[PDB]
Amino acid sequence: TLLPTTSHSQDINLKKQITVNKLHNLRDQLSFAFPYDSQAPIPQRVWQTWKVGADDKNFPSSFRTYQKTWSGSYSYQYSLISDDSIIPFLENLYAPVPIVIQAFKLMPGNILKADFLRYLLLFARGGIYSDMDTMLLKPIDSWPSQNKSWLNNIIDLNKPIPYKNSKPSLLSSDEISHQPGLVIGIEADPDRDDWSEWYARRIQFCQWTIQAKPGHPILRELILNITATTLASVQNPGVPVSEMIDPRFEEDYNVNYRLKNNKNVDGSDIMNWTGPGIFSDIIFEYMNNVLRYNSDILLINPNLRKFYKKISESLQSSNSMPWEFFSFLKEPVIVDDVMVLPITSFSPDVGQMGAQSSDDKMAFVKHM
Ligand SMILES: *[C@@H]1O[C@H](CO)[C@@H](O[C@@H]2O[C@H](CO)[C@@H](O[C@@H]3O[C@H](CO)[C@@H](O)[C@H](O[C@H]4O[C@H](CO)[C@@H](O)[C@H](O)[C@@H]4O[C@H]4O[C@H](CO)[C@@H](O)[C@H](O)[C@@H]4O)[C@@H]3O)[C@H](O)[C@H]2NC(C)=O)[C@H](O)[C@H]1NC(C)=O
Ligand SMILES: *[C@@H]1O[C@H](CO)[C@@H](O[C@@H]2O[C@H](CO)[C@@H](O[C@@H]3O[C@H](CO)[C@@H](O)[C@H](O[C@H]4O[C@H](CO)[C@@H](O)[C@H](O)[C@@H]4O)[C@@H]3O)[C@H](O)[C@H]2NC(C)=O)[C@H](O)[C@H]1NC(C)=O
Repeated sequence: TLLPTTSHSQDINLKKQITVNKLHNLRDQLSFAFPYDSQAPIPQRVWQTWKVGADDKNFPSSFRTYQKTWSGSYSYQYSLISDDSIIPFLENLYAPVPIVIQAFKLMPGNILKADFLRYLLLFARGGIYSDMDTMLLKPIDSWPSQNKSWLNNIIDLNKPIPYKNSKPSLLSSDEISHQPGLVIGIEADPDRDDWSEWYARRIQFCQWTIQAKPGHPILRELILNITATTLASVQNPGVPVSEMIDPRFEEDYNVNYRLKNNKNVDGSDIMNWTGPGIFSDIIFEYMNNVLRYNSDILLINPNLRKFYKKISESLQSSNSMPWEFFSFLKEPVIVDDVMVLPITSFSPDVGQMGAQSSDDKMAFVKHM
């Protein structure tokens, strides 16, 4: 295999399908084995994982209440993958792309794996992944990613926002009636007062709850980046990693620039490896990449606001997605096929950055 980077793909159209007549690059291999279907709906399926099943005697008692909100009947299929099942399930799932599972198995320690697992599960099967310390507040068929009524309200009240490379005859709001392919919630507002490293990025999305269609290119790019970083950062890669990476950008693979074993991996390593900072980097890289190469990218922001002129200028003059587009979000926004939810949606009751209570109509999941 060759292991491309995600941070120097400005020369590649990330939405573009690569076809073959009658392979080697891990980006193309993931696309081939897990194709993206923007026309199909999000699967009505919930994924959770823990060391043990829910009826296990060691299942933590403080989680048993939370897990019932997800596992019910929901007019939605629920799957809890116990630790004994994770490896054979990923082996069955990523059989077409075995280097992905090799890397997962080589990850030192339990937190890197549990972080990485959510992206693997969603990319291969879609649905919702939510951590065990989360509570579902409103049924998922009532979410704005799912409820045809809500999606129609977004379509009927908001016109596409143009950008430098856009062609208006291609931009229509009703494309989103096929549902977003990725649904994420703000964790930290980019305009907040706190600039400690409590959160790892300026624009930060909750990693504890994510919804997606299988094959979404952002999940592809996350898996690429984490796969290549793992192999170049562990003591037993099983492959001659130095011969398989981009020769122009060697410092972008080994995690210490940002070998690791079970004893030397710290919290800021996890942060730079599988955590919410790499998630947000990949997401913004993707947003800016698709505007560069496509004339039909749908941009909907019902909150347009104080940053309007800068937003308009970033889009229409610089062809770039400004961080201000995601500031003071009170209603969902659309970037291509990514729906970004307000802080209240997956982070209610934090009494900060405008988060409302889990009683708000925008509150969908409470993080415990
Ligand atoms: C997709 O979205 C659409 C649009 O939002 C959804 O359709 C609407 O669904 C709402 C549900 O919130 C519905 O409003 C209810 O209609 C009921 C039947 O007509 C009413 O009986 C009900 O009244 C109660 O709730 C109100 C809250 O606004 C209270 O003000 C009112 O006093 C009533 O409260 C009593 O009952 C509740 C429990 O029901 C209790 O907590 C109270 O204490 C009190 O006893 C609502 O008004 C709309 O009618 C729907 N709109 C349309 C056009 O159909 C749709 O359901 C979503 N789809 C999915 C799958 O979720
Ligand atoms: C996997 O994803 C990670 C996360 O995105 C990715 O690491 C990132 O790589 C890029 C590109 O190498 C880094 O981007 C910046 O590039 C400029 C240009 O030289 C630097 O100046 C930046 O750092 C300094 O300057 C900034 C001010 O201008 C400061 O904010 C900064 O702290 C430095 O002083 C920076 O290098 C980006 O920093 C990293 N991100 C992280 C978290 O390290 C990685 O390349 C991907 N790997 C693969 C294999 O795809």
